[PDB]
This record gives sequence, C-alpha cells and structure tokens, in this order.
Amino acid sequence: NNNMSLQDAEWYWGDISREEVNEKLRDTADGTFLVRDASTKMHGDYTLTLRKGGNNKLIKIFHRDGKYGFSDPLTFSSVVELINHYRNESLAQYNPKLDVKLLYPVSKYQQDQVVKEDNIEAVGKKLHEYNTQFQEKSREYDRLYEEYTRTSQEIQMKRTAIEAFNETIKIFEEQCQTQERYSKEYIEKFKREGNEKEIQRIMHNYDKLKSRISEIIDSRRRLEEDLKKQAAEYREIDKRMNSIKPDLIQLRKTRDQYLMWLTQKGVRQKKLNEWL
Amino acid sequence: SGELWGIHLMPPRILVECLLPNGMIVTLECLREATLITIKHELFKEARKYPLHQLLQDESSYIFVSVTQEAEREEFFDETRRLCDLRLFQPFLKVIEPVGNREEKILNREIGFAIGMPVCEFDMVKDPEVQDFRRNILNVCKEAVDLRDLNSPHSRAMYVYPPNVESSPELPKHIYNKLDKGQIIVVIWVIVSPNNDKQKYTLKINHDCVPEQVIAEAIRKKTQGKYILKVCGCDEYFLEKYPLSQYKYIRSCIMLGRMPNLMLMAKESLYSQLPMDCFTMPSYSRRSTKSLWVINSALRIKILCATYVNVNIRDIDKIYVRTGIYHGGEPLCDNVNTQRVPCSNPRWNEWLNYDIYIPDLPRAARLCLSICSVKGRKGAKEEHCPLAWGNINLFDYTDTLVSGKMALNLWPVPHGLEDLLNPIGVTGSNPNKETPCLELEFDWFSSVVKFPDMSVIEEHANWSVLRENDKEQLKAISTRDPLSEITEQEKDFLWSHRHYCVTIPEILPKLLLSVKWNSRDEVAQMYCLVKDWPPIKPEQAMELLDCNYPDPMVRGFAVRCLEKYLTDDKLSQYLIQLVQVLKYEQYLDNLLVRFLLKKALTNQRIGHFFFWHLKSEMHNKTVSQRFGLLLESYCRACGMYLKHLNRQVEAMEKLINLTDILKQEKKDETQKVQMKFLVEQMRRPDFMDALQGFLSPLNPAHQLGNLRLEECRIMSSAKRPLWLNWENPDIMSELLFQNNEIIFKNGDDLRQDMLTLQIIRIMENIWQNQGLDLRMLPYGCLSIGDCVGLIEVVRNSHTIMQIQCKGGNSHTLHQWLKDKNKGEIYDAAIDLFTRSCAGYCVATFILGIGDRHNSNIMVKDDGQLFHIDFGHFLDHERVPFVLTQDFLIVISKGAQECTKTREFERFQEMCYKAYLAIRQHANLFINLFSMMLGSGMPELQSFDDIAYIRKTLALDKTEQEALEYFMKQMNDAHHGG
Ligand SMILES: CCNC(=O)[C@@H](Cc1ccc(C#Cc2ccc3nccnc3c2)cc1)NC(=O)c1ccc2nc(C)c(C)nc2c1
Repeated sequence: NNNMSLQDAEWYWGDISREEVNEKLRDTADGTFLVRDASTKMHGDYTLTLRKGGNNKLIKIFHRDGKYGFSDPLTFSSVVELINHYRNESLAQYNPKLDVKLLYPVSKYQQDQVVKEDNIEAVGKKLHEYNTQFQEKSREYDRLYEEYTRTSQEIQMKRTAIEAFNETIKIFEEQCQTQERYSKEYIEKFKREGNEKEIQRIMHNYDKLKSRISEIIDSRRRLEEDLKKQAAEYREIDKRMNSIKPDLIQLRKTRDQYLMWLTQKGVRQKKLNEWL
Repeated sequence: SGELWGIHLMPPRILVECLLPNGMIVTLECLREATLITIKHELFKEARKYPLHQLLQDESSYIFVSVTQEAEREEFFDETRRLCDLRLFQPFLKVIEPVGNREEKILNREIGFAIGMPVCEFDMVKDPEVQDFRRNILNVCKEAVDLRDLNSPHSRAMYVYPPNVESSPELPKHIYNKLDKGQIIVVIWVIVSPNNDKQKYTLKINHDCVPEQVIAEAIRKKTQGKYILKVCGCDEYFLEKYPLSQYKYIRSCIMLGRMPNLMLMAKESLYSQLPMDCFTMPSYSRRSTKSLWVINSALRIKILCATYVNVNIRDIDKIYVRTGIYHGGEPLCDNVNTQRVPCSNPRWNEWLNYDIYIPDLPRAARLCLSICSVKGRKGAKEEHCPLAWGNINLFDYTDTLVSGKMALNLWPVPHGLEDLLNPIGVTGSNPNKETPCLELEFDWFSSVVKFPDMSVIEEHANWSVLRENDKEQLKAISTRDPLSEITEQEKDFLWSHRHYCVTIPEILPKLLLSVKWNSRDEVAQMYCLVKDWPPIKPEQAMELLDCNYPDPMVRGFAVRCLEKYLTDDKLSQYLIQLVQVLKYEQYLDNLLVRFLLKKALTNQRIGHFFFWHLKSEMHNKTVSQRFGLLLESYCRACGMYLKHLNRQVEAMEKLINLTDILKQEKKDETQKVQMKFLVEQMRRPDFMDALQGFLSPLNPAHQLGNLRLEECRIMSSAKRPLWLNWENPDIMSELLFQNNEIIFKNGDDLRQDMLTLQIIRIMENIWQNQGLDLRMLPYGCLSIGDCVGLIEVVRNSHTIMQIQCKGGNSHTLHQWLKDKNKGEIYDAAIDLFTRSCAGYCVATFILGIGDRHNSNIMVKDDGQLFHIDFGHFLDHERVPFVLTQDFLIVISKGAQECTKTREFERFQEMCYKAYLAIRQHANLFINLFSMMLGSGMPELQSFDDIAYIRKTLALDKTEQEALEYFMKQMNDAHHGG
C-alpha cells in the first residue's frame, strides 16, 4: 500500500557514487532528498542525502536486528516506512537544528519518460548521430575559444602601444613648447642682426619638429580605430560563445543519457565502442 | 616586437633623433651596440652645426631619457647599455638634467626586467592595501638580510650554497647494508699549483662522519680553518655540520653504487667569490568604531545596473544576478537571486535579503555572485549558463565590514566550468576595465563596523560554555582521508566531544569541518580550542591551508606548524603547492607569505625556485598583481642573485623569440631550411652572447658554459622542441658529466608533467624508505612561462621504438639488453629492469596517466626503465596495465612461458607491496592534488577530479578488498596472469 519494496522506490537510486548524487541535487530547492547504497559497499547501509540550507546534508541510516533508524533506537521496520514517517514530519525531532520535511524527492522514474526509441537499434542509431553533433558542435566551440584568446592578446598589445604613443607625443610636444620658452631672449637679439640663415635654420628645426609631432599623432590616431575594430570583433566572439555554451550542455546532457541508458538495459559497451 | 616596435630585425645603423634642451632637433646614425656614452658624445659633437649652443656648455649633467616598449619613460642613467638592448618603442632621444638617486632606479630597471613589468606601475596603484603591503613587507626583508649577517662570511656562504642535506640522519636498512661494515670509500682531489694538476686520494671512512673530520684525516694521507669540501662537477659544498651520508649527493652514490669523489677547496677562495650585499630601503618605505556584534540586523545587499553583458537579444531570453554568502567553498546561507530582466536593460534595483544576521558573519566570509542567462524554452526546459563572476570580501584587510557603493568588474567564466557561482575564485575586481561591470551598495550602519578583537571573542567563549570507552570512533574518523564523507551524526559527534579531541591532535581537519561558521557562538569556542591545540605534523597542517579552511586563526595555526617543523628539505619538495595556496589567501599581507618570503631570502635554493614558480604565472591577470608585488619584494632584497636571474630571463627570451619564429611564421618549410635558419640565428654574436655562461633554470648548481652548436638540432616530434647542448665550465667536469643537454619546449603545457614528476619522486621515496628498491627516474621539468618550459635529458637512453627499429618481433628488446651488458652483470640489468618496471606499473595505474606506447617509454643501456611525456592524468579503474609481451620476456629472462615463471611471480610480489605502501600514505597524495585546484590545470578543476585517485587506491574498501581490486585489474588488463 505504501511500504513497498525498497527496489520499487522512486527515490532509491542504488549504487551511485557521491559525485553523481551531487550533480543531481545541484542548485535544487531546499528539502530535496534521495537514498542510495552506502559508499563502503557493505550490505544494508542506505545513506540519505538531504539538501537543506544550500548544503548537501548527508544522514546515515542504521540497520540492526532487522530494523532501521537514524539514532540509537531503530524503531522502524524498513527504509520505506522510515522515509515516509519523516516525509510527513520535519526532521526537527531527530535534530532540533534541522527543519525540513523531505518534500522533493529526486525520482529516477522522471528521467524514464523523457527518452524515446527504446529499441536496441534506434538507441544506437540516434545516439550515433548525437555524437556527430556533439563532436562537431564541441569542436566548433573550441575553435572559437582560440580566436577569443588570440583576439584578446592582440587587443592588449594594441592598448600598450597607445600608452607608448601618448608618452611619445607628450615628449615631442613639450620640446616644442620648450622651443619658444628658450626662443624668447635670443630671438630679439637674432632679429636685430639681419641673418636670414638663423631665422630660417631655427624654423628649419622647428618646421621639422612640427612634421614629427603631426606624424606621430597620425600614427596614434589610425591605431586607435584599429583597436576599436578589434574591440568590436572581440565582443562578437564573446556573443557567439555565450549562445553556443548552453547548446553544448543541452547536447551533452541528452547525449550521455542515451549512452548511460544503453548499458542499463543489458547492453555491453564493446559494441557501442564502434558505433561511436 | 624586437628592438623597435613592429620590426624585430634591427639594422646596424638607424636614424635616431635627439631632443636637445634648447629645442633643437638633431638626427644621428649609430650602431646597434653603440653604448649610451658614445651616442651622447657624438650627439653633442654635432650641435655645433645647429642654431643655439649657449645652453649645453658640456656633455655631462644629462641622463638621456627615452620611452620604452612597456609604455613607460626611462631615465637611462646606466650609460653603458648598448642601444640594441634598450627595447625602445620608437627611435628618439631626449636630454635632461639628472634627477633622482640613480641608485634606487638603476636597480628598479633590473628589478622590473626580471619581474617582466615596470616597477613604476605599482606606484600608480591607489589601493590602500597594495601600498601597505609594499611598505610593511620590508620588515621581513630587513630581518632576512640581517640574519644573513650574524656570524661571519660563513653566514653569507650558507645563503648562497645551502647544504643539500636530507631530513634523516638515520639510514634505511637496505641501503645501510650496501656499506661494507658501515664504511664508504670516497675519492678526494687536490689541485696543485704548478699548472693546476690534479691529485686523487682514495679514502675509507664511516658513513656518519662530519665533513670537518673527513677533511682533516684526508690531510694525513697527504703527508682546519680552510679547505671546505666541494662536489666535483656541479656547485655543491659541504659547509654545515652533518654526517657525510646525510647529504643528498653522498646518499645517492651509496644507492647507485658509485664512487663519491669530492674536491678540496681553500676556504678563502670561496669567500672571495662572495659579493658584498647591501639592501637599501626603497623610497616608498618612508611614506566612532562600533563592534560587529552590536548590529541587530540581517545581511542586506542592493544590486544596481550592470553596465554591459555580451549576449544576443534573441538566443537568450532574460538575465539575472545570482549571489550567495560563502565561507570557503560552502554557503553560509541559501543563495538568493534577482528578478529576470530582458538582456537589454540590466537594471535590478533590488535589495537582496540574506538569512544570516550581521553578528553571525565569520571573519572570512565572502560574497560570491555571477550574471547568469536563463533560456526557459524547449517546451519543458530552462537551462542556466553563467556569463561572468566576481567575489567580494565582506571585511577589508583592516577588519572593517565594507559599506557604501562599490563597482565590481566581472571575470570570464573558466573554460570547462559549468556551475553558476565560482566561490573558488580570486576575490577582487577585473583589472581590465572594458569588461562587464556590476554596481552594488552595502547598507550603512551610521558608523564603521569593525570585527571584534580576540579579547572580546575569548570572553564570548568560556562564558556560554570524563573519558569515553567508545573513543575508538574518534580514532576511526581521524584515519579517514580528507575527501571521505562525514555524516550529520559524525559532525554532531565530533563537536559534542570536542574537548576530548585534543588527545587526538590529528583530528583537527575533521573537527573544523563539523562546526557551524554562521553561528558566532560555536565559532568563538573553536577559537579558544585552536589557541591551545597541540602541534601537528607539517604534512597534516599543510592541508589546513587549501581552500576548505579560510579562517585566519586556523590558517595562522597551520603556518606556526610549518615554521617549527618544515625542514628546508621538505619545503623544497612541497614548494610547488605552497605557492599555489597563496592564491587562496584572503588578503595581500598574510602569515604564509611572510613565512615563504623569509625562507626564500635565507636559502638561495628556495629563492631560485620561489622566483621561477611565481614568475611562471605572471601571465595570469588574476594573480599578476599579487605575485608581481611579491616578486618585487624578493628581487629587491634577494642580494646579488638578481644578476644571475637576469641572465636566465634574458636567455629564455632569446629562445622564446627564436622558437616563435620557427613555429609561428614559417612552420611550413622543410626541416633542412628550418635547420639552416636555426644555425644562422644561433650563430649571431648577440644570441651566442646571451646563451652562454649562465646558470641553468632546472638546477642552479649546474652552470652552462659554451654552446655546442654542432649538436643542437630541432626535434622532429611534438611542436618541434629544441635540443640544446652546453658544456661544464669547471675543470673537473669529466667526473660528473661533460655536457648538459636540455629540451626547450614552447607550445605545450608543462605543469601537468611537473606535478606528475613530483608525485613520482614522492612515491619512490616512500618505497625506498619502507623496504623496496623500485628505482624510478623523476627527471627535471620546469615551466618558465605560458606553455613554455625546460626538460632535462637522460644520457644514454633510447625509446622502445628506437630499439625495435634498429633490432631488425618480441625478443628484440631482451636481446638488446643482452647485447649491451654481457657477462655476470647481465643479472643486474634484468634485476634493474624489473624493479623499475614494477614501480611504473603501480605509479601509472594509481594516477591514471595517458596511455603509453613505444614512443614515450625509454630504457637506459644499464637496463633501467622510465616514462616520458605524461600528457594528461586522471582523465582524457578505467586504466589497464601498461605491461605487454615485450617486457614480460625480459622479466622472465627470455623464457617462452612468461606468466607461470618464478621470476614473474616475484615481479607481482613487489607490485602488491608497492601498491599497499602507497595506499597507506593516501592522505599525502590527496592533499598534493587538493592544493592545486585553483592552479588552472584543465583536468584538476574541482574535488570531483581528485575522486579518481580515491577509486584506484580503493580508499573506501578494506585493505584486503583493495588488494583484490588491484589483482583483478592487473590480470584483466593482461587477459590473465
Ligand atoms: C630518423 C631521424 N631522427 C628523428 O626523426 C628523431 C627520432 C627521435 C625523436 C625523439 C627522441 C627523444 C627524446 C626525449 C624526449 C623527452 C625526454 N625527457 C626526458 C629524458 N629524455 C627524453 C628524451 C629520440 C629520437 N630525432 C630527433 O628528433 C632528434 C633531434 C635532436 C637530437 N639531438 C641529439 C643531440 C640527439 C642525441 N638526438 C636527437 C634526436
């Protein structure tokens, strides 16, 4: 009626390592739980993992003299009845600082009615085509990563060049400004004597300096727009990666479900080795 | 890149324009090697051809400033440097009156060339914590330097030539038996003044004789205050008083059955080489509060606009900000979210509420958050994907609970990481300012809230606060591995029995995990226990430093166990890991960094590798500033070693530039043209000048001399590595070896290989210490940058593929060993091939390294076997045995019936004894991997990956069930045996 066999239990998951249980309780609501065989592999241990307060609480079930329970008094006939007892009353009884009522079990039957083509050939055929999508899609992401990282280095290299240009410009322009400062007292005396060469030659250096100053600023000016194009192309690569990533998770998650599913229904993975 | 921006090739003469003080523009044509002194000379002897000459009046009183490629202005006091190696951004020069000390910033140029970035950059950092570290960390620099001047020049020598001793005066029995009645025969060489001729003095002495009496009695056979002992070949000295067998060099000779021949050196000859060290303090060194526990309020944080997120307005529906208070890796409360909003207007004017009170916040609390994109499609699916992350400390380094507005620049999501938050991540803002930005705002409590001092905490404890027969459960928990599961009953059991735990000191890592950190009542009681806890072994206190234990008092206690127990021998072994747990440190000024830095500045072996381990991670923008500040402190006070570290850095750049040209621009040419390119490039005077007469990064005691260009080819494998050959400068090179070969690899990650070889060396040390002589070969490997590194070369070794190709089958390998060493020695070859082949079957299986084949498995002529190119480990019970039919024939000495031979069953006997020996020390191997999770290695990103080793060691099963698990794997992979 309620206390059916532990095998025919939605929450009981058998022998799944702790790592698998973590991926199945990750970012789930407070009160999620599932049961599995203790990690030691000894018979009749049945660790209970509960998700309370962001953390994965891990309460152990003791089995002595054909009885089960958390604390010393194992006043319970079987795991199913113990779970159902605490599935209706909060665990504050066992632990005063533990207030959750085993609300959302992680049922293994829910995963069952999401798959299709239960036969042995369609699974391999459908699974084979996902792998083609997975490898081609996965490699697609990896190639973009190379552009994203290679693009990042070029942007940083250009940015440092801009700083160097700024320093160079300030050095050049400051000298020009220093030109007049020093060319204030000698200029009057030079003007008095009608020496065309001194006026022209002084302007000759000054004229050359203006070309250098102007030429340098042009170099920085052009390089900046080159960076902006790189910066723009950089963001675009970021957009593609973000819109590709969830596809990889979705494809890989469904892809592995079938690969794991093939083993469950009495199929040896040697044949799946060549199916790919 | 190159001498000038854009063009790496440097024409000998270039038009260089000067900026004279008056305002006169002049151009000069100079040489690549034209030093600054000459250029200024010729520069000033051409102003006579220009308008104004009345200001110069002389050539001195100028500094010859210019602009460097790093985009910073350099004053160029050091007039000696040739124009070639100035790294000028653009060819142009300016003349100014000298300003500054000229001593603090002739050094700041050498400091900033080794670190790889200008020292002036730390001056523009306005962070109050960055500038307090630069000033306060100089206390350790003074004490370390002062300690180096305590007794004599002798204290100076101990810094430069640290005794390479072992932490075990007592010898393992199996090696002690190698001595004939507890005595060892050594050869002593004395150099004679006429023509510097050599003498040989064979000598027999007890193993436990200090170097002092070895020298004295060696004089008797010759027929005090001088004549220190030295190792022929490399630069190793026996200065400190230890038993002669204590030293690493002497012990190995005993193991390998070699004659330990040494040299006698006049004491004042070594002291003369010692340079005078002067550590001058840098310029910068001279430059209402309510307690947290009186704030009756809950934690509240407000999110505001996020500047920009790179998403597509169609492939993604909405975005939200996911936050959560964390203490280490575990949440202190339940994660909170913000309302989904369109990915066009990320505003979020929300006030997130957290289920934790302000007074309950632990000191090491952090606020992790990320920007996630919710899809919410596919009929009945809603998949989340993070777009950026960022963590914030809730208390600044001064113990002040942050408050007010704050702008945080988010980081990219790490490759292969799929969880929404990244609590295992560096706290701080992204240095790059063109990334997503998120404005927060922490509520204001009308004051500055400071975390309560220890005296207040100690009172909260001891205020709210016999033996047990079933204390065998405490011993049961203590022996469990770090990653083992602890249940709610065990956590509640340890805490209740906390006061009786101090009789089990090694129970601390478990007792700290069974404490509620979001409850100041329990935490204040843990502080009062950690204060009186007994000391624990360094190999256990060294796991209180990884990411699981962020509390400053717990991490401070661990570093007090390292100080008083960690010997300089073990620090040199676990240094790769102690550097990595510097990235988990809460703030810049730790108690660990002060301990690590003091060791580096007091021991030049640790200093050399301390430098290269930090310097090899400066490309990471996440830890570039933290490690860059630390490298500057070391380089400032490291002594004269900065001149040796500058030659190694310069030599490695010449090789990186050379290799980039080969593998980047013209990779598609034939090898002969590629080979002819190398010889012309390596034959240039500058390249030959930078690549000679420097210490080797792999072993600072090996000094590399003239380069043997004839036998420096380009490997045809991998990414075309570089096989380079050098020579031993010292006269007695033939006694150690004549050439240092080194593979320079640029292109593949070497930090997977450099941790595998560290684990192999630790295994081989466990087996030797116990009863076994499984001789492994953990050659040298060092990563010096971003996917560039150095690999030693093992002399006289051929890959299994080479022996097969030149052998003509399956008896070829066994015949080849027979050919090389015939006679009575043949037994040792088969005995050594078996001991070495047994170790690499166990080490390969436990770590699950990539699959071996004939190309990456080598064998020395003597018979020893070793592996190379450990591509990946732990990824790619799911790894069979590497052994095959070729090696079985050698094991059984050619017998066709290999499985059922007496020899083979002996091979299996030491495969089991080896596996059970490592299984006992699984605690050490779970930490060495667990301290590298933030290291960034692709296959070691989470505690999930370290679960593979917990499976191949059968840590959950019983000692007997694990042994059966190994036997099943051994036989199954070989289809019976
Ligand atoms: C048919 C023509 N030949 C080839 O096509 C290949 C075959 C080939 C590849 C690879 C290794 C190897 C290796 C190796 C790698 C990592 C190691 N890590 C630790 C210890 N030992 C290691 C040894 C051997 C052999 N020849 C080379 O590429 C090559 C280049 C430069 C050389 N220059 C000298 C000085 C010498 C002695 N031989 C050279 C071999």
